[PDB]
Amino acid sequence: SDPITGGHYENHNGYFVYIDASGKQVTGLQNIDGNLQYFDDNGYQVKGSFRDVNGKHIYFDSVTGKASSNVDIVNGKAQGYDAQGNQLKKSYVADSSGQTYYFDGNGQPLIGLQTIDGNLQYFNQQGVQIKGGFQDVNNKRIYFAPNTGNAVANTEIINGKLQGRDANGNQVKNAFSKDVAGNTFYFDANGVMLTGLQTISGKTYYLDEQGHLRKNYAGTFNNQFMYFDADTGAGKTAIEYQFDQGLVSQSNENTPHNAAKSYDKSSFENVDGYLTADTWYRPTDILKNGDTWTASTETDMRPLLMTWWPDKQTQANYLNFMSSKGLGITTTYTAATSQKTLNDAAFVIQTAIEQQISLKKSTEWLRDAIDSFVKTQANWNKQTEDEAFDGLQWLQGGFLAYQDDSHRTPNTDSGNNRKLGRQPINIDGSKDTTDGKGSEFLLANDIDNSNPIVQAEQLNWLHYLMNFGSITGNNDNANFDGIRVDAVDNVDADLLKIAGDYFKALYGTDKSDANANKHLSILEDWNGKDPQYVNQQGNAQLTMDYTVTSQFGNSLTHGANNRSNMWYFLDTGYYLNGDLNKKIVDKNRPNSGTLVNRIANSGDTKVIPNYSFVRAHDYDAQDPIRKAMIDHGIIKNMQDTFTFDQLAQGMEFYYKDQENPSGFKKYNDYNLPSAYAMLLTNKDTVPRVYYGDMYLEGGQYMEKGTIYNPVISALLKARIKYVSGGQTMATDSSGKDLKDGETDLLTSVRFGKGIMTSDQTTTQDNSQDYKNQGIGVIVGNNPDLKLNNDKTITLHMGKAHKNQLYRALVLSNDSGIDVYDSDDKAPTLRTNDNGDLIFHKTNTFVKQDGTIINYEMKGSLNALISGYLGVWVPVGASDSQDARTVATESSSSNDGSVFHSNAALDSNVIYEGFSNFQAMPTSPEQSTNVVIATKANLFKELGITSFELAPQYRSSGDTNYGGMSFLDSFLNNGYAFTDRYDLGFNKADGNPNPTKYGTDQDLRNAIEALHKNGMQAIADWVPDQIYALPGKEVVTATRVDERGNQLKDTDFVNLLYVANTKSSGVDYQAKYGGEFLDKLREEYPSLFKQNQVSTGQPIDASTKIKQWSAKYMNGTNILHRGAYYVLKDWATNQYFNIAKTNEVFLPLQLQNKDAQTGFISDASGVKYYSISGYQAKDTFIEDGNGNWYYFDKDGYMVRSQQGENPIRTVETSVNTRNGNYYFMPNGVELRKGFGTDNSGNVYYFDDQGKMVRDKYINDDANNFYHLNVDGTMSR
Amino acid sequence: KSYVADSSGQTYYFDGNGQPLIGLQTIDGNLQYFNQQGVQIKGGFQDVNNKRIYFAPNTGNAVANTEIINGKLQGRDANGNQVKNAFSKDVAGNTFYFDANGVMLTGLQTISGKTYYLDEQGHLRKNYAGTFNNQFMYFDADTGAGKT
Amino acid sequence: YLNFMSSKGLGITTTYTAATSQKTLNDAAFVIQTAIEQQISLKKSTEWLRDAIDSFVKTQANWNKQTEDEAFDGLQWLQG
Ligand SMILES: OC[C@H]1O[C@H](O[C@H]2[C@H](O)[C@@H](O)[C@@H](O)O[C@@H]2CO)[C@H](O)[C@@H](O)[C@@H]1O
Ligand SMILES: OC[C@H]1O[C@H](O)[C@H](O)[C@@H](O)[C@@H]1O
Ligand SMILES: OC[C@H]1O[C@H](O)[C@H](O)[C@@H](O)[C@@H]1O
Ligand SMILES: OC[C@H]1O[C@H](O)[C@H](O)[C@@H](O)[C@@H]1O
Ligand SMILES: [Ca+2]
Repeated sequence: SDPITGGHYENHNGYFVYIDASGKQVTGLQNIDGNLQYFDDNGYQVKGSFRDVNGKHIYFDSVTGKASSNVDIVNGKAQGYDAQGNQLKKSYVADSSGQTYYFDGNGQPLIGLQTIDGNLQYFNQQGVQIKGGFQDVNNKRIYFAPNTGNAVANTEIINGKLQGRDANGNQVKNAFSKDVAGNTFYFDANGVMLTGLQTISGKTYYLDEQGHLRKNYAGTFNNQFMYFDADTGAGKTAIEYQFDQGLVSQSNENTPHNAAKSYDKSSFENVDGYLTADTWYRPTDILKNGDTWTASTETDMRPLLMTWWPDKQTQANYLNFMSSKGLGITTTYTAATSQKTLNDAAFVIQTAIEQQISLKKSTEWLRDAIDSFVKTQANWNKQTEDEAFDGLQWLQGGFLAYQDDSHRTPNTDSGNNRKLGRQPINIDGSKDTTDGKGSEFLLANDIDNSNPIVQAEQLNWLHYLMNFGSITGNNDNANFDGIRVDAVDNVDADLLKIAGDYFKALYGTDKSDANANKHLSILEDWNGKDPQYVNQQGNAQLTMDYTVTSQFGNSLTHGANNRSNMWYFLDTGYYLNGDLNKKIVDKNRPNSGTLVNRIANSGDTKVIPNYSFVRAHDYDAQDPIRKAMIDHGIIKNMQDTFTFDQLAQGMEFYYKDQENPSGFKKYNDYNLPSAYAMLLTNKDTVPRVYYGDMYLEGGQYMEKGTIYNPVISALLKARIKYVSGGQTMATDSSGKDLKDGETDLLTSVRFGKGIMTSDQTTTQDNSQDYKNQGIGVIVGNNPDLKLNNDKTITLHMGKAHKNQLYRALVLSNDSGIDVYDSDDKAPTLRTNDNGDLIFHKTNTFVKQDGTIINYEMKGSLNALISGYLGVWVPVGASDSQDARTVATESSSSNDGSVFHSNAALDSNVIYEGFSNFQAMPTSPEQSTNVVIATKANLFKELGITSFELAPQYRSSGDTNYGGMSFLDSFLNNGYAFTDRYDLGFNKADGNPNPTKYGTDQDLRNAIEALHKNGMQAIADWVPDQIYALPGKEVVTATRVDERGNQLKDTDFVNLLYVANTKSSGVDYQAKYGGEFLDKLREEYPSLFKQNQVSTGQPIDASTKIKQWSAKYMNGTNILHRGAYYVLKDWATNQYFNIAKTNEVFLPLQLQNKDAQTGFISDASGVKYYSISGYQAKDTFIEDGNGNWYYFDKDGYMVRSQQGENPIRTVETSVNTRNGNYYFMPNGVELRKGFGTDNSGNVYYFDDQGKMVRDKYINDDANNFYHLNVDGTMSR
Repeated sequence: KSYVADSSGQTYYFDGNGQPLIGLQTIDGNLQYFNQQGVQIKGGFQDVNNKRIYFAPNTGNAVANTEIINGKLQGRDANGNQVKNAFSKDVAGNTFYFDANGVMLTGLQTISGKTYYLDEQGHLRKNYAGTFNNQFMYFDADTGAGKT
Repeated sequence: YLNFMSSKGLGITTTYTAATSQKTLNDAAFVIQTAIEQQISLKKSTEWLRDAIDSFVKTQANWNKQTEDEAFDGLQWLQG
C-alpha cells in the first residue's frame, strides 16, 4: 500500500486508531511511515493476529502491530508466511514464540532428521526445530546447536563420568572431541576422558585437571621444560631456535651505485633532518633504463624504499605490492623468505622501475605507487595511532600531546610550558589527577595558551579585533565592542583574566554599569561550576546559564510525550522545605538548583549576572540537522564529510519536520514559542536569541522566516514595552506527581518599573510608569490537557494592578498561536480587586470595541506548540513606551566586579545572528554582512542591544593534511581557520576573497550599521585552536585523551611524529602578529606586569608570533601517518638523521658500508643485526616467523636455563614495554597464554608478552581464571 | 561480497573490492558491526556510536536486549536507543515493559486501556489465566492483554 | 474436502476453514456434488473419483500415520 504521513495515532477502549491527514479514521491495510499495519472495520489496529488481504495471509506484530513473518496453523497443518503475506517455500521461518520450522518445496514443514545447506538438523513431530539439546534419532544420539540447530560434537555426564558425543551422534573412542563451550578432551578405548600429561600418536599433549587440552601453554612437565603448541597443543621442547635468518652480508655489486650521493639535506628529502617512509633520496648512480649505470644529476631522486627497508616484513610487502603493478613476477613473499632472495627480488623490481621511468619519461607514477604502498602498512597509518571516539575524541578520532624533548626534537620544545587542562575549576592544576582536569584537546591544532608568549599574542589578537575598524579602514566606528570566548573549558583560564583586565584598562568597565554594559561580553563556559568561578572573579564576562537552558530541554523543548513538570522551573528547594509560605532561603544546599530563583524575585538578593538561551548555533542544531541527513541516507556517520548540496537536501527534510502540521517533531525542538516566552520575560538575565529560531538554518542568510518568527518577534517588542519590575513564578503543581485538579500550568508575572512584589501597590519614587507595564505568561507542556469544570487558573498581576483591563498578546489554539499586534485586535479581560486575572476551562472574553470572543484553556498540538501558551498585557500602552532601564554612569559598586545583574543589564538582548549550516552566498549582494547592513533597522526595533556575529576568520575549507576533517572547516563557518587575522581581505593579486560572510569592507560596513542603529557588535574570540598549517615539523608525541592523559593501553608514547604545525609566515598572522603589544605596554604597563594565576608569570611580549610552529602548540588530532612514519632502526632504537654532518645516522647500505643482518650464535648466546647493519641491544625484536625476542644491554637474547625461572623482569629504553616476560629456552617470548615458573606457580602473559596481575581473565570456551596481585593464578 | 568465517570462528564481510567492511553496516537487510580488526562480534554489546547495542550470537544482527546496571534492568532496542514507555524483549525471549524512568515494571499493569500481567521477574505472561481484579481474567496468547 | 476437490477443477477454488459457516460449506458441497456427477457422465467412469477420494483421505491426520505415533526406537526401527 502507498505510504501516508501527517496523521496522529489515537487510543480508544484499549485500541490504537489512526486518523489521517484528511481527518478520516483508517480501515484496512496501510503503510504508515514505512511500517505496514492493519485496521479492522471499526478502525482498531490489529496486533499479534493474522489478517487476509488480496492474495496475502499477513501476520502483524504483538508489540508494534507491524507486518512480519510467522507460521500459521492454517486448517490442519502449519504453513510459513513472510512479511508480505506469501506462503513460503524452501525457507526457514521462526514463529511468535521463537520456534523455527523449515518449509520444503511444497510449503510443508520438514520433520525428523534433515540436511539443509550441508547442515544436519532435527525436527519434532510437529515440525519444530530442536536447538540446544541432545536427541535420540535412530541408533545414534546427536547434540544440536543453540542457535543454528546444527549437529555438533558435545559431552554429557553419563553416570558420574563425562562422555563425548560426535557430530554423527556416535560416542567417541580413542580420539579427541570437543564440547559446545569450545574445550577439547581426549577419550580412551573405554570411552572415559583422559587427564594429565598424555602421549598419543608419537606426540605429547597436556590435559589439565578438568581434562581440557591446553594450547599455547608453557610448563616444566618431564622435570624438563615443555611448550604446548598454539595450533594443536602438542609439546615441543622449545630447544630449537625458530628464527630462520642467519647472519648475512648484504653488500654486493650494486651497493656503491645505490648508496647515497651525500649524507645531508641535499640528497635526502626530510623533515627537520629526519627521514620518512616516503622519503626519496639521490643515489650515487642510476640504472637508467635498466641497462647502464650513470652518475646522478641533482633532479634524479629515487624512493628510499627502492633500496632500503625497516624490516623483512615491510620488504616482502613492498615486493609483493610492486609486483602486483606489473613490475615483475608476482610474488608471495613473507618475512620468512631469506634476506638474500628478497634483496635480489628488490633489484629486479628496481630494474623494472627504471624501465617504466624511461617508457613514461616521468616519476609521478612512482610517487603515487609509493604513497599508496606506504599507507598500506600499519606502522605508517592510523592502525598504530589507536583511533578512539569516546569523549571529545568523538570529533576527530583522538589526540597527540607534544612533548618537551630537547635531545631529539629541540625546535619543538616549549620551554616547560604546555600546562594542560587549566580550565577555571583547575586553573591552578590542583585537580590534575581527577576528572576536574580540563579537556584541553578539542579540535585541530590545540594552541598552548599556558605559555606567556602565546598569552601576549592572544591579547594582540584581542586588541586587533576590538580595534578592527581603526586598524583596517581607519574607521573608528567599525570596531567590535565586546567578545564571546569560545571553548572556555578547553583552554587555560588565564585568558579570561587577560581579556577582563584589558577591557578594564581600555574601557574602564570596572568603573560603572554604563561602561561595563557598553562592551557586552559572554563566555561559552559549559562546566556546571563555572558560574561560581566567574562570579568570584568579578564577572568580567557573562556566564551562560545552562540551568535554565537545561530545564527547557526537560520540560518543553525535548520529547513528544514524557517531560519533566513545569514545577521544576521553580526550584523550590531554594527555600527551606519549599515553604513558599515562609520563604526562608536555604543557606546550605548540596551545590544544586537553578542559578536565579524566580519564585518571588524582588531584586533584594544579589545574584550572578548571566546570559541565557533556548538554542544556539552549537546547541540543538548540529546534531538534529545531521540525524536528519543520516535518517534519509544522505550520510552514514555524524563525523562523515558532506557536501553543500548534500546539506541542502537534508535541510529540506529538516524544514519539513520543523513545520510539520501534525505537531510531531523527529529532529527539531518542541514548544519553542513557549520557551522564548519564558526566556524573554525572566528577570536577572540577558537573553540571547538564536538566528535559526527566527530564520531557517540553511540556504541563504535571512532567506525565509521560520514559523516561530511572528510570535518571537511579538514577544521581543513586548519586552521593550512591558517587561520590568519584580518577578513571580508558580505552578499548579507541588512536585513530580499531579493530584486530581492539578494542571501543572506555570504562571510567570512581571509587575512594572518600580514594582517589586505582588503586594506592593505603588512605587517609592511615585513614578507612574508601572501602571501600563508588566506582563503575564501562562505555559504548559501537555497537549492533551483538559481542565476540570471546577478548575480556575490565576495570574496574580499584583496589587499595583487592581481592577485593570488586560489584553492578550499571544494565545494558543488547535491550529496555531494567534498574535495580537495592538490593543484593539485582542480580547480583553479585567483583573479583580486583588489584581488577579481569573481563567476557567471555558472563557468568554470581550474585545474593547469589536466583539465577544470564546476561548478554552485547552492544551493544543500543532507545528507551533505541544502544550498551552497565553500571554497578557495591560491595555493602554503608549506607542513609544519603553520599560527598559538605562545603565548608570555612577560608581554604584565598590565590589570590584564588572557586570551586575540589575534592571539595566536585563534591558539588553543579544542576537546570535548566524547558523553554522548556512549555504555559501550565491552572490556578493546576499552575503550575510551585506544583508546585516541593509537590515540593521529591523533588529533595533526588536530590542537587540548587541549583535553576536559569526567568527569572521578565513575558513580552512577543504584543506586536509591528514586525519579527520571537521564540519566547521568544510562548511566554512569560521570556527575552523588557517589565518586568525584574515577576516575577508582581498587576494594579493587584488581580487576579492570573501569569507562565507563577505569581504573585510562588508564586515566594517556591517559593524558601522549596527552602531548607527545603537547596537553593539560581538567578536568571536577563538584562542583554543587553528587548522590546516602548511609546514611540517617533527614533534615528540604521546597518544592522549581529551584531558591530555596517556591512553591506558597505548604503545604510542614519546614517539617521533611528523605534524603540520608551521604557519605560512607570509599571511595576515605575519603582518599583524605582535604588532600592537609595544604600543600597549607603553600605554598600560600593569597589563604586562601583572601575574597570571596558572603560570605565576606575567604575559611575555618580548617575543612576537608572526609564524606558528609546534613549540607553541599542545598537540594535534591524530593525522593518520603512523607511529613509525619517522624512520628508526629497530636494533638500537635510534632515528635516522642527516641535519648536521657530525651526528649523521643512516643505514650502512646507504653509506656504501657493509650491512650484515640476522641472528648469529656465539659461545655466550645469540645476537641479532638489523637490516641496517646494527646490533640489537636493549630492544625487542621480531623474527620472520612472527616470534618475539628481547636482547639485553650486552647484546644477547634472553633465554631460560633448565631449573631456573623463565620469567624475567625487563627495563628497556622503550618504557612502555617494561614488565615481566616469559622467555623460553630458545628465546621466544610467550604471548596470550599461561606460563609455569620453576616452582609450579602459574602466571598469564598478554597479547604483547607482559605478565597480567590482579584481575579476572576469560577464555574463548568460557573458562574463568583469577590472577592475584603477585601475578599467581588462584583460578 | 561474501561472509567468511576464519579458523577461530570469527566473521568478516568482504565487499565488492575484497576489502572487509568496518563499522555499522546493513547486509541482506541486516544491521551489523565489525571491529577495528575487521571481525564481527557475536553475543556482545559494543558501544558503537552514541548508544550501546547487543549482537546476535550466531547472526550478529541488531536485536533488542536488556542488560543489568546497578540492581535494576534496562531495555535496549534494535536501533540502539533505550526504551521508554514501551515493551521490549531480551535475547532469551522474555518481554518486559519500561516506563519513563526505565525501571522494569512489575505486577498487574494497565497501559493504553489494556491490562497486562507481569510476574515478579517482570516477564510478560501470555496464555495465562488468573483472578486478577478479584475477577477472572485470561491473558492473551498473542499480546498478553487481559480479556474477561 | 471442499478445498481439495476444488483444486481438481470441480468448482471455484476455495479457501474454506472450520470457521466457515456450516450452511456455506453444505451449499459448497452440493455444487461440488453437481460437478462430480458431470465428470461421471463425461468420463462414464467412477474410477477417477475412487483415486481422488483415496488421495484426499490420506491427507487428513485422523486418517493417516500422524495419529499413529510413528517411532523408530528399538525394534520399531524396522517398520515404524
Ligand atoms: O549470514 C548470517 C551469518 O553468517 C555467518 O555465520 C556463520 C559462521 O561465521 C560460521 O562459522 C558458521 O557456523 O556458519 C554461520 C552461518 O552461515 C557470518 O559469520 C555471520 O557474520 C552472519 O551473521
Ligand atoms: O534468523 C536467525 C535465527 O532467528 C532465530 O534466532 C531462530 O531461533 C533461528 O532458528 C534463526 O536461524
Ligand atoms: O574391560 C571390560 C570392558 O570395559 C569397557 O566396557 C570397554 O569399553 C570394553 O571394550 C571392555 O570389554
Ligand atoms: O537530568 C537530571 C536528572 O538527574 C537524575 O537522573 C535524577 O535522578 C533525576 O531526577 C533528574 O531529573
Ligand atoms: Ca586547548
